[PDB]
Amino acid sequence: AKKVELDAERIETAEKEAYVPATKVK
Amino acid sequence: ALISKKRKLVADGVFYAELNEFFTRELAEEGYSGVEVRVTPTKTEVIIRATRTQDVLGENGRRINELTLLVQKRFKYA
Amino acid sequence: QQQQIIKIRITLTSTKVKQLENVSSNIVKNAEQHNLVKKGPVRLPTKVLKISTRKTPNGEGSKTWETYEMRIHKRYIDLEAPVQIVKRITQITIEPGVDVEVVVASN
Amino acid sequence: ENVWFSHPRRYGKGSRQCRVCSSHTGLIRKYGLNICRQCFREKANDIGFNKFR
Amino acid sequence: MLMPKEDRNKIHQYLFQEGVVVAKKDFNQAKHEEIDTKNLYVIKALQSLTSKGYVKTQFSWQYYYYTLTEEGVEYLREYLNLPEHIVPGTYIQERN
Amino acid sequence: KKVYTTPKKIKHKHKKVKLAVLSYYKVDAEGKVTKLRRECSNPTCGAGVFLANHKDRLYCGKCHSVYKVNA
RNA sequence: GACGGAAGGGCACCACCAGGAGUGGAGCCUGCGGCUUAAUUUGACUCAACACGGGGAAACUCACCAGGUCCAGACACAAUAAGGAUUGACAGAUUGAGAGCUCUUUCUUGAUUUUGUGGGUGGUGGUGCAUGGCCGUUCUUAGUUGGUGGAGUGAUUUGUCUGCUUAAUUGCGAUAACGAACGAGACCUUAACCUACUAAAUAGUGGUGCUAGCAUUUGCUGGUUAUCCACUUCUUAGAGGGACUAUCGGUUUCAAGCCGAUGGAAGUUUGAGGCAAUAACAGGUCUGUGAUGCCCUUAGACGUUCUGGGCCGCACGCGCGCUACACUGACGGAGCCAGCGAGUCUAACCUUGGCCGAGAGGUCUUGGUAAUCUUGUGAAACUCCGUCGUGCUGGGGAUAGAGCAUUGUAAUUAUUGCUCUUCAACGAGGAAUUCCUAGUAAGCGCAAGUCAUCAGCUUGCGUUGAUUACGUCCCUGCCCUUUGUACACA
Ligand SMILES: [Mg+2]
Ligand SMILES: [Mg+2]
Ligand SMILES: [Mg+2]
Ligand SMILES: [Mg+2]
Ligand SMILES: [Mg+2]
Ligand SMILES: [Mg+2]
Ligand SMILES: [Mg+2]
Ligand SMILES: [Mg+2]
Ligand SMILES: [Mg+2]
Ligand SMILES: [Mg+2]
Ligand SMILES: [Mg+2]
Ligand SMILES: [Mg+2]
Ligand SMILES: [Mg+2]
Ligand SMILES: [Mg+2]
Ligand SMILES: [Mg+2]
Ligand SMILES: [Mg+2]
Ligand SMILES: [Mg+2]
Ligand SMILES: [Mg+2]
Ligand SMILES: [Mg+2]
Ligand SMILES: [Mg+2]
Ligand SMILES: [Mg+2]
Ligand SMILES: [Mg+2]
Ligand SMILES: [Mg+2]
Ligand SMILES: [Mg+2]
Ligand SMILES: [Mg+2]
Ligand SMILES: [Mg+2]
Ligand SMILES: [Mg+2]
Ligand SMILES: [Mg+2]
Ligand SMILES: [Mg+2]
Ligand SMILES: [Zn+2]
Ligand SMILES: [Zn+2]
Repeated sequence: AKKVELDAERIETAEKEAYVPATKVK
Repeated sequence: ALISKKRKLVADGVFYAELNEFFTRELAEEGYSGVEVRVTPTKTEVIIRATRTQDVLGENGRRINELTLLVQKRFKYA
Repeated sequence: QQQQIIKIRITLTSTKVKQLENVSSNIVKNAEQHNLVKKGPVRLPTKVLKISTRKTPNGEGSKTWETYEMRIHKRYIDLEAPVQIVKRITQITIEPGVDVEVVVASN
Repeated sequence: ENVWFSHPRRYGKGSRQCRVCSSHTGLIRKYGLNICRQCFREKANDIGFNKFR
Repeated sequence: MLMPKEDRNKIHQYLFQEGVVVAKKDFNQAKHEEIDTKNLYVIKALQSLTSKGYVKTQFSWQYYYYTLTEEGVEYLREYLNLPEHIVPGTYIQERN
Repeated sequence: KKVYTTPKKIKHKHKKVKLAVLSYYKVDAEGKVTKLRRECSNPTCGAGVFLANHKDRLYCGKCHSVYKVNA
């Protein structure tokens, strides 16, 4: 009842493609 | 661990008092009436004595789940 | 195939001499009921925790003082037993308000 | 981040309060029970300090 | 109160999974037990959460106890954008 | 009590001057962008933060204080 | 009912008698007034304010004063605003300050804040004469009430009383009352008695080993946290027992009771407490409380924090104390004996022992979460042998100079300790006034509370241990009837 267990929902929705990273010139 | 007996038994007494307060405040519309705490191997027990326990429980166990978590997070029980 | 001796030491400490003594004596007849070897419950001098305080929250009035006490009774019973009884005897004979302590090792 | 907001509370009446009401005045410190005398009397029974003599 | 949303999330998140927060009444603690923020950020965040409903408060011996409510459940559901029927302190764990 | 002693000249807060933000990104010739206000070399400042130009001074504002770069 | 500056009875070392030991005088300690001050925070003023608010304040405490910061001003709306609502800061100036407080200069931050109104929020701000709760006082007191009956139209009264007795409305007795309940008693706790019960290397004895010293004649005096055996008198604490003013005798309505004698651990409620009815107070406490009404204040804050000062300030008045005036003594050697206690985990409490140091202390280690180690707490008065010899003396130890140490971030207005020096008043205290009846008074230290450091205070504790009553109402205080009242907010 009222499943998906938020404590582990960030662990099931832990798939990538939610960031970006690039820097460091001069 | 590693306490004195005098310090231990007094420490438990205070423990009772702080516990009995927090329920006395949090379970007033439930006719809270006092507690006892049973210290066993692997478990510490707490028996709420109220006249309206069906409201202490909460929908299939919501409210006591909060009260435990409350008592838990404060006195640093695992 | 098990069960050697361990030379146990069960200390009982509490402020409820009726429940303390009940757990204290029931142990002594749950051990010679089944033929161990032991030194009977040893009563340590009951210590008395005094607290002396004025009754008044404020300062007015004759200086009425008032002293509370909290008495601590601490027993110990030494048992020579195997692992089978001591673990049977630690789960049972629990009592809310009688702190059982079980130590081993004559060293 | 504010290096301008505190001063040693390591000892004396400023370091300790009453675990019930937070007063520093007239703390009973015996047995680590750390309760002011006015709170102790309204809790002494539940702590296990009773009146025999 | 003034604080970066960064610390707001740690509170708002942790309140959702655990459903209940505790906090000693002593600002200047500089680090909550179990949370990654200053103690002060906790108490005044929950106070803000409490004053628009969403959570009750109990004090009793210098420790706040905060009880996430039903009407609160949907709010931080929005603020954490998690979907309807995600979770709370509302799980009967396994068989206990 | 003894209200209102107060010899004069009350104190003011900070203002945080308006300063309609940087066009300090000079492009040269449509659209070679020459990027005025040299940036900062601390890995907590991902080179998007620049250095303030006072006298004897290149200051990293993103470091609330840290790391005076001297040029 | 309450009250009287009427009458009659009681009761008590917060009353006297009989005395003890004192206070009142002195030096200092400590509180209250006063004055002083930037401020010297404040409550309380007969018993029932004045070493009381556990109130021994260097910061903290903290309320006061001279100054500097911060918002930790929830939430609703509104305005502002992504072309930036707002946040922060290097160095400088500034500042007590290495506070970006403010300012110069100019990066930074991204809707968290800002401004405003409404609403709230904290406050050791006011109000104890708005309250809760608690406490103190009357009260070292003995009073409160219903059932059945009796008296009165009624409110009520009788019961609940002249006397006697008791610590007690405790009873005896008398009796239109009879028979009960609350409160007193009972009860509970502690200190006393067990060679009877159950045992104990965390308590201790006798035996034996193993072992030392002296005498030798077999003895005497010790060592040995297990080399063994046994015991529970001593210590411990469970269960019981024990006393009921017993037996006998004087006295007495020969009633409750009282007094003496024997026995007894114990016969003053066995001693000392804990608990304690109905009621009253404008008693104290909003400065213990995140107990609280209302009022005040709420960003140049009465919020809060930080820096420094103050609560200790000194012509003086009052109160609790400490130490004294010496020969029942100081001093120096030597003897050398208690009890109630406490004591360190996510930490630096209680400290043995060995060194170093005159001392205070230091340093190296160690036992203890404790009947196990500190500790036999080898405490102090005290007891013993000497020195001094009545002289402000070697009694007395104020004031003060100089040095060394500990506690703490900090010791200056000197926290404390030690050393040398300085060597005051005080030659027993006017009028006054306090406390007390047996292991009590007084003398004497100790542990605990507070406590980083500081007890001349307090709560308890044991040690040494009397004199004089064992009565009364004269003084003072309070109860009780009677009686008067036009009081009943009494
Ligand atoms: Mg005893
Ligand atoms: Mg006399
Ligand atoms: Mg005299
Ligand atoms: Mg007043
Ligand atoms: Mg200050
Ligand atoms: Mg600040
Ligand atoms: Mg506003
Ligand atoms: Mg307003
Ligand atoms: Mg208040
Ligand atoms: Mg009053
Ligand atoms: Mg009152
Ligand atoms: Mg008397
Ligand atoms: Mg009639
Ligand atoms: Mg009468
Ligand atoms: Mg015996
Ligand atoms: Mg005799
Ligand atoms: Mg008044
Ligand atoms: Mg109060
Ligand atoms: Mg003072
Ligand atoms: Mg002398
Ligand atoms: Mg001598
Ligand atoms: Mg030297
Ligand atoms: Mg150790
Ligand atoms: Mg002289
Ligand atoms: Mg004299
Ligand atoms: Mg002390
Ligand atoms: Mg004092
Ligand atoms: Mg008499
Ligand atoms: Mg009349
Ligand atoms: Zn308190
Ligand atoms: Zn930088």
